[PDB]
Amino acid sequence: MKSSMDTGLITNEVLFLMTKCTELFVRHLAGAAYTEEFGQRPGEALKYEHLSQVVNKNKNLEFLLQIVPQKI
Amino acid sequence: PNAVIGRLIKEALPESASVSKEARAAIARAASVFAIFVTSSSTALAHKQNHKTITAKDILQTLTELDFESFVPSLTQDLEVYRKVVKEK
Repeated sequence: MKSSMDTGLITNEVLFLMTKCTELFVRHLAGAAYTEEFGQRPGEALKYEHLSQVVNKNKNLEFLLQIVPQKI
Repeated sequence: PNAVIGRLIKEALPESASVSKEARAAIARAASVFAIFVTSSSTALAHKQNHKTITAKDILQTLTELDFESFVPSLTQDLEVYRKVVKEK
């Protein structure tokens, strides 16, 4: 069974998609945190509070609750 | 992860905005959990259809399933272009 451990391998096509969407997520997260706090106001400083704020206020960001606590 | 994510965050926010050393740290950590979570999930979905490996469609389905469906459009075109360059050299 040591030739069947090499089962469920990750393909190149998958490494690709995984990397592409993690970048999309980073941009989504950064941008959502900012819009949600300053709307369309420019030149602002995104602090930690904003990120925990978007994690609090967003259901799809629910899984980040333990990794992005209320207080740093 | 520390370098390429800073460029991702600068690229997403207004060219005049800023992110504290603290916020960027969280974002990076989040990007990590995101990825583990999506793989974890895509892996799950792949077994619910009981097939051996994770397809690009399983990941595409897990994303729409995790409420990140706004992602799927771009990712499919990305996937289209990828499949093309591969079928050449």
